[PDB]
Amino acid sequence: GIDHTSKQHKRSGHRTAPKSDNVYLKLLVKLYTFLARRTDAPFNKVVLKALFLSKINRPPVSVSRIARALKQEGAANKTVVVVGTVTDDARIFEFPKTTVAALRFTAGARAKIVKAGGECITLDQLAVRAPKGQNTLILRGPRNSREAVRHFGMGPHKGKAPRILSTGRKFERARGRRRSKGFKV
Amino acid sequence: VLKKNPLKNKQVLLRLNPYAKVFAAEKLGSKKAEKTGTKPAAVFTETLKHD
Amino acid sequence: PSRFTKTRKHRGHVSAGKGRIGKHRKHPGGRGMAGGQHHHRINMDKYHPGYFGKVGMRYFHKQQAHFWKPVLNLDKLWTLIPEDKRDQYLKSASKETAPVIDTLAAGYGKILGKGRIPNVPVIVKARFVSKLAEEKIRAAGGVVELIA
Amino acid sequence: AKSKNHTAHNQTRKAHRNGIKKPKTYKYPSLKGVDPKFRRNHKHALHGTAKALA
Amino acid sequence: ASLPHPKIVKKHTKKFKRHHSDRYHRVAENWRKQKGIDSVVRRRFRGNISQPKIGYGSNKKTKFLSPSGHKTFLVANVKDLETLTMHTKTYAAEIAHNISAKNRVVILARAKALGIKVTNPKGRL
Amino acid sequence: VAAERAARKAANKEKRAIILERNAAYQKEYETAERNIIQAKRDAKAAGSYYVEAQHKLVFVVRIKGINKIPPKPRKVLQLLRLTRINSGTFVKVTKATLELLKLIEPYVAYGYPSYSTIRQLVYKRGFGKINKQRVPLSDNAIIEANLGKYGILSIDDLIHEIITVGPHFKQANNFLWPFKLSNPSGGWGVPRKFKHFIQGGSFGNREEFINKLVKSMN
Amino acid sequence: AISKNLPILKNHFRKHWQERVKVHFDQAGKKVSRRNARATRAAKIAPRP
Amino acid sequence: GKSHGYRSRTRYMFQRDFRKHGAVHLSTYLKVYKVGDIVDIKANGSIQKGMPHKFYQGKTGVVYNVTKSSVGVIINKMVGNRYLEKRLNLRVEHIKHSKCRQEFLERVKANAAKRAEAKAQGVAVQLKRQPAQPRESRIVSTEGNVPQTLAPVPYETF
RNA sequence: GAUGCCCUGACGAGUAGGCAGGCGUGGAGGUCAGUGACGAAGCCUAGACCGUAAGGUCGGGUCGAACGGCCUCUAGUGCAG
RNA sequence: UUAGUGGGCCAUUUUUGGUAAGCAGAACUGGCGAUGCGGGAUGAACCGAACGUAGAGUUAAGGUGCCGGAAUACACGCUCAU
RNA sequence: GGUUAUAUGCCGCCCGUCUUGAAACACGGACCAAGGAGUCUAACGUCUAUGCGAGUGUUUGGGUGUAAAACCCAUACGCGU
Ligand SMILES: [K+]
Ligand SMILES: [K+]
Ligand SMILES: [K+]
Ligand SMILES: [K+]
Ligand SMILES: [K+]
Ligand SMILES: [K+]
Ligand SMILES: [K+]
Ligand SMILES: [K+]
Ligand SMILES: [K+]
Ligand SMILES: [K+]
Ligand SMILES: [K+]
Ligand SMILES: [K+]
Ligand SMILES: [K+]
Ligand SMILES: [K+]
Ligand SMILES: [Mg+2]
Ligand SMILES: [Mg+2]
Ligand SMILES: [Mg+2]
Ligand SMILES: [Mg+2]
Ligand SMILES: [Mg+2]
Ligand SMILES: [Mg+2]
Ligand SMILES: [Mg+2]
Ligand SMILES: [Mg+2]
Ligand SMILES: [Mg+2]
Ligand SMILES: [Mg+2]
Ligand SMILES: [Mg+2]
Ligand SMILES: [Mg+2]
Ligand SMILES: [Mg+2]
Ligand SMILES: [Mg+2]
Ligand SMILES: [Mg+2]
Ligand SMILES: [Mg+2]
Ligand SMILES: [Mg+2]
Ligand SMILES: [Mg+2]
Ligand SMILES: [Mg+2]
Ligand SMILES: [Mg+2]
Ligand SMILES: [Mg+2]
Ligand SMILES: [Mg+2]
Ligand SMILES: [Mg+2]
Ligand SMILES: [Mg+2]
Ligand SMILES: [Mg+2]
Ligand SMILES: [Mg+2]
Ligand SMILES: [Mg+2]
Ligand SMILES: [Mg+2]
Ligand SMILES: [Mg+2]
Ligand SMILES: [Mg+2]
Ligand SMILES: [Mg+2]
Ligand SMILES: [Mg+2]
Ligand SMILES: [Mg+2]
Ligand SMILES: [Mg+2]
Ligand SMILES: [Mg+2]
Repeated sequence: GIDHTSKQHKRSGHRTAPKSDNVYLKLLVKLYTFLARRTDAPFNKVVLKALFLSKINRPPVSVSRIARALKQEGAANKTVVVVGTVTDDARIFEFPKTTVAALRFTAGARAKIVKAGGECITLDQLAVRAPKGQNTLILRGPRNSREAVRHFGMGPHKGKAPRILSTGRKFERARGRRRSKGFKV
Repeated sequence: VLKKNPLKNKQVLLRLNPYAKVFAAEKLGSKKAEKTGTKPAAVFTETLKHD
Repeated sequence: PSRFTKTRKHRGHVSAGKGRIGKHRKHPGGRGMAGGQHHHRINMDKYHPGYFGKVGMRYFHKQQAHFWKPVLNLDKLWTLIPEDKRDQYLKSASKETAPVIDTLAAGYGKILGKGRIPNVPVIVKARFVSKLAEEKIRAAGGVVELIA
Repeated sequence: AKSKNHTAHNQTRKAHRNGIKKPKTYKYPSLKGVDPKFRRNHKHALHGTAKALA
Repeated sequence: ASLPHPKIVKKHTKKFKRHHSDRYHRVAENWRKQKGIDSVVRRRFRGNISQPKIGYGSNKKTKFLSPSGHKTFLVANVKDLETLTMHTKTYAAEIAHNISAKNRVVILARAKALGIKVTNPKGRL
Repeated sequence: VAAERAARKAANKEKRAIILERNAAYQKEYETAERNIIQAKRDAKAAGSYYVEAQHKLVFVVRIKGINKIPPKPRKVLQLLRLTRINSGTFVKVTKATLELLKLIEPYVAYGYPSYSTIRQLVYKRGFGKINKQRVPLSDNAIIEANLGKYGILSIDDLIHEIITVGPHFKQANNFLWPFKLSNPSGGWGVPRKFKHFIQGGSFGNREEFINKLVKSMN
Repeated sequence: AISKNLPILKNHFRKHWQERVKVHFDQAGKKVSRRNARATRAAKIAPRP
Repeated sequence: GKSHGYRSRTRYMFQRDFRKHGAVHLSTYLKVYKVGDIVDIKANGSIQKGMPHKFYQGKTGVVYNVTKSSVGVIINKMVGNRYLEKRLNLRVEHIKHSKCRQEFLERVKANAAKRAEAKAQGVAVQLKRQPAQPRESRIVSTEGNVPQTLAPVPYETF
């Protein structure tokens, strides 16, 4: 016998591979597993872990978010890398030049980047240009902006959204939501 | 692949501890202490034997 | 498909995953929303506050078309010019040949003011406008023409 | 028929499985319950310090 | 004529027979685990049948080898043989139960030419 | 590639020379300390005084009870001393902070004051390092130098020196040793019933210098 | 029958609803018929639109 | 039936000390609390206003708010398997500065001196406290102190 | 065969229950130009082999017209009560 | 995010009702329930000790006349019971 | 050496079930075959995969067809912005 301080046979609880059966994503993972092992660059370890993430943990990155990032001081000529999809945003007018590396470009995003003189590249083309992540800038989309997150942690006084199909005057605005009808929240 | 005990395997003893060759040669496990002629005080003995 | 369900993995385990003690009986707790003010009060108060009781005034025979007024922010707005013609109009910022943007034709009923437009005059036809949307269009040298 | 009424037997064991977590501290706690007169001024003070490091 | 292997150890030769397959005709011998609340087999009281468990697994070096040292490979025709042309030390061919007597003579002749061991050469003879 | 073997053989030779001189020094240090305690006891006797020896600085602790039916407080203390299995043992630096721990776990442990002989035999026979969360046998001086080199400690005999003198890097040396895994004692425990105090003719609690006979039979 | 944090639902199946389920398996058939009837009508009425 | 009012079970807890009834001495009112100060809560039963609930008796916390007559204190209360933060509004008669902190600060100061003194003098100083150590060796003389022999005594009745 | 190969260390009780990897059955798409009246399927067999096991395979007897392996799809898919 | 559960019971110590109970009711811990294994002849809970499959060694608790593996061991006394 | 039957030593209560507690003087079970119990649907929550992305959804319908398939599509409408 052994007085176990921890739980035995506990899996790490991190993905160690994409759950996806996309062949081409599996090739990207074969590449970045190689570079992460054989270089010392922190970048490659990060990009490798990002290729494992589920769709909800790879939120899209608009081109306005890329544009905002290149306004950072000393950042205008960095390769922006998005381990995921770059979407268009018609809320910006002037987009800078720049090279963006990503898994996917929407048709509109690829148009807007190219029209400004830029270049959209795959993550394997990034590997050859920047094997040690040289001169890159990793961007992540916003995670906590999903509709589902509005509803997490629902409870008295917590200020979260109820799970509700129909909204209006008659749907969950009475006893419990105002002092005049029993009490508020 | 196989833990050898220094305390049995003489080769492994020497690997871990180069002084073991010296220690054995000079027989430091059986060192004679130098004779001294110290005697306890009366008081020490008188209390030792006291009823 | 049936071959991936846990029904298949419970084959041989007596209770089908429902317990020896408690069991899978018919409707312990009552059917549907039974008991919302009695034995299900805690759930209802925690996750559906506001569920019981009335607020506000009735409206008999409400027709939703009366309330049709879809909103467009200025943020967008230039989206309503087609992408071919957009780039020329932005570089040729002219009080003499400003683009007309019929926001009703596009299927909108009110221009709201979120965000920033280019400093390029535009004629905006709309049913309604916010106060700030109008200020921003005029500050770019535009006008709001009201229509019906 | 009659049953057991109450016991805390087994409750500390249950409590210690996922441990008794100390409540987690931040630089900058909420100014919540702090005197409103103080808070109202403090806004005005912080405003001026921004307009000064500029 | 096999690849040299370690002495093949079987940790448990005895078949795992279902509890009470000896007592009732209705209960077949095919292993089933007792799930019952009071079962002496489930609970592992001294004196009762042992249950299959992963500790009895065979050494990976010798798992699947027959006593000859070859792994068996079911063959139905000459083209199925001849997958084993270059693997004679590893694999032995077993002719499938449904091959006709006339087609067994063909498969066996070709087996001899290629030096493939056949595990069941006396079948249908 | 001869010069790679040459330079490695050179540097190795140099490392063994250093180990040789240190081990010779420790030998002297131990013997002088031993004889100075003996002469101090004689000199006091001669003067009609009593030499009161320094209080012990190091205990060795063995867990003597299994892992069922231990109350929460001693169960936590036992985990803090890395004693999570019957017959596992560790060294403990004595202080008020550690003495009050040993009080709490007295019914579950045997402990006392280890000699150099006992420490030498434990580390040579049953010494394993904690390297990268793994239990690795101390089969070469290189293994020790790689992990304790930053604190001096280049060899198994330096590691022993740090333990027995309760050196300034005791903590780090002592934590590096994986808890010793002893057998049951080879001629038994010497008593019909273990689970009473040594003083009452059981096995548990502080048995001072008699820990050495016990542990030598367990190792 | 209330539990967890789920939407309140409004599934109206408290009548004998299985007596009146209409599955539109004839979708493809009704399209062929409608087309034949356009063709037949076109012939009867020709050359009119 | 059972009874669990706000002051249930306080009979002894809120009693005044013996011969220490009556008016609160003035030093209680001249103490100055500042946000971040660590205070110990101990209800004065003579001041019924601003009084802590009996659970907080003997608990220490941090001042988070200062008002006319009172301070806000934060306490961590264990509820179930976790600690919730509680915010109490106590009149100052029920509070006192914790001397735990007062005597820690004296050590921070003393350490600063020692460290400065060590650099200028140009050596190296130990600033961690140590647990009480095993005694070192020592010679005890018997000069005017010859050991006196004791024996166990027989049983007597009284 | 990179879902591969390999090195190192630790660990292994379990009802209710959870999840995982597998075995088996009727039928469907694909494939093996698969097996078969020179004997398919079924059944019997203190004969043999493989698998921790679900199970798989082979020989012998009986028999007479169909049936299997693998990659997938699908369910009226596994019994001691 | 979701399962099961929401009849408990026992031992040491603290403890209430009761003449008491293998009774009723609380406190802290350890257990049984959910658990085999060595010991207590036997036994849910006691003692020891918690369990992948094997080999060797050593032990725990309990034992060593015979049943029964192991001294009809050694030592000082006490005890003869119709 | 395997298997099998037997002998010998030691060990081994009857499963399933409800239960704090079953070998129970608790319940079901004489035996065997075959059948025999978490399904489908409407609307949903979390999570995951996939497509496209400020959009998205061809299948009400129309066009076409090797004809319930496959292929193509306007206007709306839904959800989202
Ligand atoms: K183990
Ligand atoms: K379940
Ligand atoms: K009742
Ligand atoms: K009750
Ligand atoms: K087929
Ligand atoms: K629950
Ligand atoms: K519940
Ligand atoms: K037990
Ligand atoms: K027993
Ligand atoms: K023991
Ligand atoms: K007998
Ligand atoms: K035999
Ligand atoms: K029952
Ligand atoms: K009955
Ligand atoms: Mg189960
Ligand atoms: Mg049931
Ligand atoms: Mg239920
Ligand atoms: Mg109850
Ligand atoms: Mg009551
Ligand atoms: Mg077998
Ligand atoms: Mg049971
Ligand atoms: Mg012996
Ligand atoms: Mg004993
Ligand atoms: Mg009362
Ligand atoms: Mg009042
Ligand atoms: Mg297990
Ligand atoms: Mg069917
Ligand atoms: Mg046949
Ligand atoms: Mg038979
Ligand atoms: Mg026929
Ligand atoms: Mg069925
Ligand atoms: Mg049956
Ligand atoms: Mg059953
Ligand atoms: Mg439930
Ligand atoms: Mg209840
Ligand atoms: Mg119940
Ligand atoms: Mg009772
Ligand atoms: Mg139960
Ligand atoms: Mg007895
Ligand atoms: Mg005997
Ligand atoms: Mg034999
Ligand atoms: Mg028996
Ligand atoms: Mg009963
Ligand atoms: Mg039973
Ligand atoms: Mg009975
Ligand atoms: Mg009944
Ligand atoms: Mg009956
Ligand atoms: Mg019947
Ligand atoms: Mg059947």
